Amino acid sequence: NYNYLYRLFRKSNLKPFERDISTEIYQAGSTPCNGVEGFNCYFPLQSYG
Amino acid sequence: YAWNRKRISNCVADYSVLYNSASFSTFKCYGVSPTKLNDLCFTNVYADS
Repeated sequence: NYNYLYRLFRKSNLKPFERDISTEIYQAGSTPCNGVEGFNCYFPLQSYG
Repeated sequence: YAWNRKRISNCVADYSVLYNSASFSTFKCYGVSPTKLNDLCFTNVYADS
């Protein structure tokens, strides 16, 4: 059952009782991540094993 | 079987070049993060090849 997800990267720690549903690709560096990929660009959502 | 171990001291263990360098593709820090590595100090680093 991999339907359970979780967020691994964020700009900053979310405040208490905050729901985040953003799906934008996460960039590790300062350079922009145009398109669907980029330098060190990875999807911030990973399934549960 | 004879992997080296070089203790590093009396010299700044700069890591900006690693971030600046585009040759590296995979870089994961499971104990720390580059963002807080700026104000985080390590007693000594061993270069094992």
